[PDB]
Amino acid sequence: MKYIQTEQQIEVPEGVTVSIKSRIVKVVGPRGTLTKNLKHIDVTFTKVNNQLIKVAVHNGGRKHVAALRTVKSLVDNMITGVTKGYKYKMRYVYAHFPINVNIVEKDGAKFIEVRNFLGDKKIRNVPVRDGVTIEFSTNVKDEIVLSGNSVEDVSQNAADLQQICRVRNKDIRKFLDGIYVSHKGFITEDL
Amino acid sequence: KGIKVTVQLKIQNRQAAASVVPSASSLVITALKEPPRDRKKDKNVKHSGNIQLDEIIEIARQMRDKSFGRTLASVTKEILGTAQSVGCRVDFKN
Amino acid sequence: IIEPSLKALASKYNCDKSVCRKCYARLPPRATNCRKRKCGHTNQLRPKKKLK
Amino acid sequence: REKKAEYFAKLREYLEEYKSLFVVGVDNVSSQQMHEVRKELRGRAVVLMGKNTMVRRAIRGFLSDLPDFEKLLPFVKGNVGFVFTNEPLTEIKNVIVSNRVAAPARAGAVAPEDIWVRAVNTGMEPGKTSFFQALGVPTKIARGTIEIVSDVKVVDAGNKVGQSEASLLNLLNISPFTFGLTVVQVYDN
RNA sequence: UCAUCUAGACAGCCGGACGGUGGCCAUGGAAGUCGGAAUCCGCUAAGGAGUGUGUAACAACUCACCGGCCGAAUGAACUAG
Ligand SMILES: [Zn+2]
Repeated sequence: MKYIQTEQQIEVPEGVTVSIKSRIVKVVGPRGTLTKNLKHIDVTFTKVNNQLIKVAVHNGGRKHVAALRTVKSLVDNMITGVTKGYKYKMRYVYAHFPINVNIVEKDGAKFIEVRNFLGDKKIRNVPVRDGVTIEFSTNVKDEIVLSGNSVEDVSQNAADLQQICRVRNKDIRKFLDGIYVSHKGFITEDL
Repeated sequence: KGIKVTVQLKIQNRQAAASVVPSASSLVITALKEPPRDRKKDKNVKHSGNIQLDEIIEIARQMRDKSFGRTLASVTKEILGTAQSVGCRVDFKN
Repeated sequence: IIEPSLKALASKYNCDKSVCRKCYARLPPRATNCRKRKCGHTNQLRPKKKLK
Repeated sequence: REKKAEYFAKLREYLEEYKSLFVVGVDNVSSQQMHEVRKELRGRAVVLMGKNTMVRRAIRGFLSDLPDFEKLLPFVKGNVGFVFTNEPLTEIKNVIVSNRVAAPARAGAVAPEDIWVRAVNTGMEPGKTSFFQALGVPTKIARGTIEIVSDVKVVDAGNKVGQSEASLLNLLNISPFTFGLTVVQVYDN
């Protein structure tokens, strides 16, 4: 009880780098930059020698030490994203009523429209946020792919879409027409 | 062939419908032994024997419900022939 | 043509969870103890292919 | 060392002279379909998609079990199984003939084509088939001459199966979906 | 309180169907209990008459000490603030 001093190692490659203010963190790499605010728990960071950043905390309960590995996961995942890119492949499925999806720009907004979903006839709209793009997958039927640097934005967008394509007042296990993720990987491979 | 049957699962085609054996797991014994087998197999089933037919049993010794494994003359006399269904020439012990 | 003013409030609530196949019984995510009334709700949980 | 000999110092030591290779992976198929056809010549087949006891193997290092296993040497993560079979593949097309009464598959999986087979009268009573309100089967009878009013397609490939839709529909004794090739390698040294 | 660990196990995937499973009801048909008794053996890393089980069984599938790198505490049942 009361782990007086507990830490965790985090690596960083040579191409990228990071700069930590008092509480803000800012990563920069070849693919781009990224920033994040850590005004949540206030744990210490200690450089060793250009490759090894140790996250550390002193005196706390299990609730207080869990946040340590949580922020380790956050930082190493986001630097992995900015040094390697993330992508999410989702699929469409339809029983009898085929879907009609489209991308539409207006006023520098860039929304996405969905139509013919179980016979609806007025627009099912959904927006998109920055730092992420989409292309309809060629040479393959009924898929879409998100691709970006961060993870929180793109995962939230995919979840928003796959939650918006929901239906009620019908049979609860016969109708399984919608959109859902399928693959979660990187824009590159083995790097 | 044989009225006996063990579990199976294979392919199908040609809109089939017959009352024959569905190719169980122990038909190689029927293939290597004599052809006749559907007859004299109503109720009489022998749980006895001591016969050695084909001398390629070293492979069946492994995991074909291995009879003896180590002791060449402890349980072979009890399992081999007893597990066989070749002939019913005499009925004197189950 | 239908309007979202009707479609949304017709399909707004919470029809979405896993699905069962065997004995006509799926169980929810949360876990306190065994399935019976004194206990209730086991600790089974898994993703679904498509939201129903 | 009491029980380990029956697997290592017994079976492998008595059959350390095999050079066949049948690498298969059960990704998602009816297990007995591949299992019975690996068997049938039963007693020479057993799946052994193994575990990590190679620290102990190196501690007791003097195996030389399969020198032909040097191909996926950087695949120490859910490796294939050390299974021993030396069967022939020119047996099913000549030795066994006219089976035609094997068991159907799971009965429920997806079919490749949209087919409606014509039903012949048998002279039985209707059973427990009063569950079709969702999509259904609009049909009409007139003394054998059946007439379908509208057609329905239920599902495509890449989706799981329902729960209570495999009772008294496929009554032709046909395996709905086996018809496939699933094997990683089939070599001999 | 009870069992395993530097003689190094957990969380990163598998399956186990030899004889009985073709076990009984006024001698043209009943293949693992619709109307009633019973769950062991030789086998001894695989190697079951089964919680559920398609015409009112003849054509029945899923699962059980075993097995591929790294490297250290984990697992189970109770007690009261
Ligand atoms: Zn309960």
